[PDB]
Amino acid sequence: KFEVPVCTSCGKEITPREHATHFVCPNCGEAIIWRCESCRVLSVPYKCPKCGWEGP
Amino acid sequence: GKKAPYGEFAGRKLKLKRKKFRWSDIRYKRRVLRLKEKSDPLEGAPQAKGIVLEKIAVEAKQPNSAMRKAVRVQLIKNGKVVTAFTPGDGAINHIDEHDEVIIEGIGGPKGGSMGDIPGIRYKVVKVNRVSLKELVKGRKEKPR
Amino acid sequence: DPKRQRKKYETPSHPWIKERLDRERVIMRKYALKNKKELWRHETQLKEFRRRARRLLAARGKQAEVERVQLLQRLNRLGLLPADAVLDDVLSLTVEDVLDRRLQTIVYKKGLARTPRQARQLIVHGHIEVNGQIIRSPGYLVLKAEEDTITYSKTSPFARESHPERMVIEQAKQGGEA
Amino acid sequence: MKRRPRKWKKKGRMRWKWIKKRIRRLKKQRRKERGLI
Amino acid sequence: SQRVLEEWEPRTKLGQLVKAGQITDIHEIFRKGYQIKEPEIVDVLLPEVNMRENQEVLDIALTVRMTDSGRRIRFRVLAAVGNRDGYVGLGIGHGREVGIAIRKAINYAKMNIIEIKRGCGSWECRCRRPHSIPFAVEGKEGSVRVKLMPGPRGLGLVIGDVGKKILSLAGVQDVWSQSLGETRTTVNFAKAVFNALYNTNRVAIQPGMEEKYGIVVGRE
Amino acid sequence: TLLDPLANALSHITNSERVGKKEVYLKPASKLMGEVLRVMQENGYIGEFEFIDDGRAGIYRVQLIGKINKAGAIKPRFPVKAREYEAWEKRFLPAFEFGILIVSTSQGVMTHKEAIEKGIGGRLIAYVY
Amino acid sequence: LPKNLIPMPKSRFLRVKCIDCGNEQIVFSNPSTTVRCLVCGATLVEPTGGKGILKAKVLEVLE
RNA sequence: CCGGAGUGUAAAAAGCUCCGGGAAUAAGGGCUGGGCAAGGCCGGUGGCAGCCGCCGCGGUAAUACCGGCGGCCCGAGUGGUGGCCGCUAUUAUUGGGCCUAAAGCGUCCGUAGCCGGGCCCGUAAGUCCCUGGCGAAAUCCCACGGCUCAACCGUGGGGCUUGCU
RNA sequence: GCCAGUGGCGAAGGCGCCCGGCUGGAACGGGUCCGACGGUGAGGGACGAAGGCCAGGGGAGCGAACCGGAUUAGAUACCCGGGUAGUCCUGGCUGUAAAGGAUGCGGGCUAGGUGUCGGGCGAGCUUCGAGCUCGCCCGGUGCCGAAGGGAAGCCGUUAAGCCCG
Ligand SMILES: [Mg+2]
Ligand SMILES: [Mg+2]
Ligand SMILES: [Mg+2]
Ligand SMILES: [Mg+2]
Ligand SMILES: [Mg+2]
Ligand SMILES: [Mg+2]
Ligand SMILES: [Zn+2]
Ligand SMILES: [Zn+2]
Ligand SMILES: [Zn+2]
Repeated sequence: KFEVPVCTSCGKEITPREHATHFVCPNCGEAIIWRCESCRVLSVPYKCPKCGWEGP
Repeated sequence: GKKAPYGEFAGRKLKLKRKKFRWSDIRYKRRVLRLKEKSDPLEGAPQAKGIVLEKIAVEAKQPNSAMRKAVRVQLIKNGKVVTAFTPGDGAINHIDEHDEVIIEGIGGPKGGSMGDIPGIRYKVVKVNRVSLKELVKGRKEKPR
Repeated sequence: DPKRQRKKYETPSHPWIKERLDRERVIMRKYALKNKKELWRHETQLKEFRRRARRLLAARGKQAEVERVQLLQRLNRLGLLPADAVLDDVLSLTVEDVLDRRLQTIVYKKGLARTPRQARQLIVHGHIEVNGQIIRSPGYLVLKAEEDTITYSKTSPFARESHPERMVIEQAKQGGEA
Repeated sequence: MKRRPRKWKKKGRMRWKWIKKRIRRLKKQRRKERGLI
Repeated sequence: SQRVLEEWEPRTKLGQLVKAGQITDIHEIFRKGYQIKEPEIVDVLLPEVNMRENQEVLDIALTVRMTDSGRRIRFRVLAAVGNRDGYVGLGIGHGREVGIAIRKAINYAKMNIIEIKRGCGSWECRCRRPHSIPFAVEGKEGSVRVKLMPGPRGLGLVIGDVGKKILSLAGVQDVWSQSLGETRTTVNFAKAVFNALYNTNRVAIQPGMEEKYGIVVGRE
Repeated sequence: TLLDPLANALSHITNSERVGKKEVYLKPASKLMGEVLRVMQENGYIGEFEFIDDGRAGIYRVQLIGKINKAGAIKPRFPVKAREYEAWEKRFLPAFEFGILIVSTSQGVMTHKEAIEKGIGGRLIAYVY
Repeated sequence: LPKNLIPMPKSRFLRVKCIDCGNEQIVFSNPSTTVRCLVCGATLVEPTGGKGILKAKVLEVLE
């Protein structure tokens, strides 16, 4: 099977047609930040799991 | 707010309020006070027997144009006059005066009137112990 | 306030669903049924099996274990499930399996009748034996152990191999899906 | 009186103030012919 | 599918990838924020959606606009498509003629394709195989409030005809429903069912529940 | 006025989980709130909880992990024998062993699962799924 | 964590000495009464709606 | 089905076993515009007659009345009337609503009632567990047996009785 | 009267010239006291706009009824001229209103932004003013607004959202 991605903030299993986004950690690389729609629209800060760069 | 009594020891007042507003339920009220039985000339029956007093005709509401045939009928169990509609095409001719006739409900939503006939609640079914459907379709001629 | 014997068949919630009608029309022609009543009877048999199985999934021991065992051994005995079976398999079962366990159908099989309609007539006119016993009810559900003992009656002309219709039926020795 | 804003509307109605006044005149006549005449 | 693939030139980044042989699975399509503006993408990666069966027209309404010079009628068409595993989409289309409206509705449906979770979560099957949904779920649109419950195997779809169609296209064979509101509003009923099937994804789980409920996110 | 700190705590958790908060604070702490959180931790719905102490009833700091859909109090604290949990599950949870009903028993505050495997009933006070 | 967790006072107790006797005396910054020196009867803080106005603290401390 | 013999029966009849004759002796009721399965058919009437559970059809081309042909549903039954449950989350504990749709007392005060902050100790009334005695039989579920199977009956297991103790 | 405001006080009704006296309630500040004393409230009570009534006073303006002049096909009205009750005071009764935020009260949670009233704090400026400006806290009162909610309009930390009554 395939894996379902998970937000780095909410940990809540991104859905198919969610206005989500994914991008590598700045200041770390080597880590895919996933970010759900709720988190984006509510300015929920994230934090890279490898590094600790916080970000919006 | 959150509804009335939700407490663990509030069943009394809860029961009470449900009863209070069941009385706002009109079906329950009719059933429990027996209003139909008090105002029904058929006295809680599905059918009734009556004597035809006269043959009449009734105009359909507004958009439809027709003279629905009917009869004023005196019911025997109470001596009460009700008007009954004679389904079929020559039914009013197959029916005569002083004839014994059986009286069903016409259908209709609340045991009431049906269709473009404004104020008629009853059907004729039998005429001198013979079905009006058969009289109308020709079979089973009338005794009297 | 007494017993009042109740029907053992359930009628459908709506009488005029095109899907159900088509499906049932096909089944009734395939299995040569006189009545939707008969079909619904077997459907209701199945439904009751299923409901018991459901309850016993969502049940607890010392009883509801007895009934689990009883359900499974009943269905084994009827030939609807194998002996290594489970409630999951109950829920997998079908009305077609039930109708296949009818006598009419087994006689259309066992190469005895050439047609389910002729099987019906044989049963009803008294030419089929099950374990030596004449049965005239085509809806009789045969047990998996009685199945191999089905035969023409001894007091049946069809038991004489010289009989014309017997000769035709054995001119077409066929079975399988019925 | 108990009243009804529904009745206060005018889509297919007469004005409720005046319906009310009519009702009260009737009631007065009835009260009048009941108790003393 | 090779057939549409030949005729098709992509016009989108996603379509370029699909044509290029990249993103070969609809699961790779979805959970990425991507923008699907191409039923050709969906037909390529999910060819069974091109089929008249696996397509379902659920409602046709003649809607009116008034003008000086009288009435101008439009046709709203609610259609659904799906692979009878776990993919389904729902679309509305408008036209001056029913056929235009239908083809448009089906295109928008393929664009509104979603991916659902299937399983077994009823107290009285526990079969660990994806005939139902794995947990009760709720959806809404308008006044309609659809609550889908997992059912046992062989139950069927205990729901109105619209839900029957959509859930069949999504691969759900067995379900119980409780509904509120005006289900005689087909659009909002359908969208409520659809949104419930998406809320299957919105719901969270623990590690072993996948195995015990038989959870399946697309094909099995 | 204030009634059931437990319900308030659970509703707070629920709303904070909806908005994706990582930590909540539950202000009128109780031994019962603590037991319920002990259970929720053990069944893996929250992360880490610690009792902060003021001069008042005390606070709980509660670190969440995104594994709650609905957490709530069964407020008519319903007596439940050891063979009715099926029904209360069907009322409060979406699938057959999905979430957790928290039960107060004579042998402590437990889940309905542990209560079943102990053959003991009690009073339902909360659900979490 | 900030500004409502463990609501803490903004007021302070503070040590002052009168100008007349010079006795160090603890007081409250937000008094409800005119505070008088225990020895001289001198007003050390005059009350207000909030933070009292301080007389006679030229050598001061706050705890 | 017809006739006959045995058994059956308190006697008889039915049933059962057998003989003989012969596909003979045996299918309707409702519907047919949509709800709702089934007619771009025909003839008649022509806002009349009539149908119509509701929507609605009918005023000269009527798939909606009457009839013929056809077809659909059920079928030894099928329709009509009344009643109860369901539909109805239109009585809402589960599980409804109260700005504008029915609906927040004009506002406040307070009696009963209901709801009630946190810790410790106790009691053990509710609550939970286990166990004793009861809650008739029939009825309900299941299996197994006997009437050809079944229904029915019996054996056994379980449940039911609001429970009380 | 102007000042006079999405201003303030009040349970609501409602409350505007100034001065003095009596008096109610709230906010803020508070390492003050008491120590759950709380919420809601069936029934019950109190307050309660205008109008009306009883009695007694007063009566400028306005003014139901009424009286006249016009208008109009008519005009039991709208317009004009007058005018009784009434509007004011005292003491009582009445106890109704689109008495409306058409939104019962309490408590907890769920982004905020921008005003404004009051108190407080901290800074800066000052004509050194019970002054001005900025920020922060509390409490009020408004607009906007993401998420969210809803049939929608619209609501949206002053919820019509989630929860506890
Ligand atoms: Mg019809
Ligand atoms: Mg009603
Ligand atoms: Mg309602
Ligand atoms: Mg209203
Ligand atoms: Mg018994
Ligand atoms: Mg707005
Ligand atoms: Zn997130
Ligand atoms: Zn990084
Ligand atoms: Zn001094």
